[PDB]
Amino acid sequence: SVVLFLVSRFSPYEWHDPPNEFGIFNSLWFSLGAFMQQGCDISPRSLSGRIVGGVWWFFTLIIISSYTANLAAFLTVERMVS
Amino acid sequence: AFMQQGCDISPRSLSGRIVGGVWWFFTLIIISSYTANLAAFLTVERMV
Amino acid sequence: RGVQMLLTTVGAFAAFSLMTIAVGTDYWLYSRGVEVMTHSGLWRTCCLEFKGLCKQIDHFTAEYFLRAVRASSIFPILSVILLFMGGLCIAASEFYKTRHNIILSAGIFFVSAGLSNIIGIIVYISANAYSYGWSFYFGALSFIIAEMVGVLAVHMFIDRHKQLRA
Amino acid sequence: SALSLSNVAGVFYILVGGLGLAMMVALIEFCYKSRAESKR
Repeated sequence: SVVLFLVSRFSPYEWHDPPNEFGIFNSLWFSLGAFMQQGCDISPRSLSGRIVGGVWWFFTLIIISSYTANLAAFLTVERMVS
Repeated sequence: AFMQQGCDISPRSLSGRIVGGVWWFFTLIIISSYTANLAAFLTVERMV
Repeated sequence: RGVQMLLTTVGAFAAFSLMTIAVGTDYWLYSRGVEVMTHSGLWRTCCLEFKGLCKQIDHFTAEYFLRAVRASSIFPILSVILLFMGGLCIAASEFYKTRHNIILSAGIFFVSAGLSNIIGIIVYISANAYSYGWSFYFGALSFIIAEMVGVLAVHMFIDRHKQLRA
Repeated sequence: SALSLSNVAGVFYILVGGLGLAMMVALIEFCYKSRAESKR
């Protein structure tokens, strides 16, 4: 969230009315909606903001798939035991 | 949100974003639990 | 503006001191080892219940690289250095009121210090792979404070350039 | 059985590397635009 806000808002040349909607509070919302994969309000448009978003998306995909897979492993193994 | 499908509108205030965000966490831990338990039931036929 | 600068300076000093204390002290992990309950930091392991004399941690291709990175503790030390540089940038910006890029430099330093702290935490936990002592949580609190101070410094940079716009 | 940080350390490394890359790209663009505005 901090890096997204930094790369989205720091440059005065982008401001020349904010250049985009990604303040720190909005960066914290975009980032949480992404982690939950239940987010659709505003999407970064600059190159660096899209780098941050895509890498966070990959992190989220891997982590959520890992959570589901390990929960399935726990439940299956406890059904196996006798 | 629960159906993991769409938004149309998103909360913008702090409290709404608090309500939305704890619903998003519930929707993700419940739907992962459902899928994991269905996989466990299909893999192992613990059979009475 | 003055209140924001005071918050930024105090937070910069707090994060730097927290990270320095965490790097210096030996309460990073409570575990069991040479066969006694001990607490270890990044450099020394000493027993709780000899009560106090320490050992240098025996820190020794991917595994070798991870062990070298852990042994040098390059990332927590780099975080300390970047926090110090951010504080120096804050002081220099106090000296030079017209150069707004010094505030931006300080913010970049603080955010980079937080990122280096994250890397160091991950490296430490992986190398360890018990309980975590107060030096670990001092480092974590240093990360949180560093990111907050970086956000606040970026806000000061944005506000100053907005003021030049008008 | 709870999968540990070593199981997903690489994705954390990729994430922090991408954050650093985005910071570098933004700063390079800012420096280029600063030089261009100095020229113009």
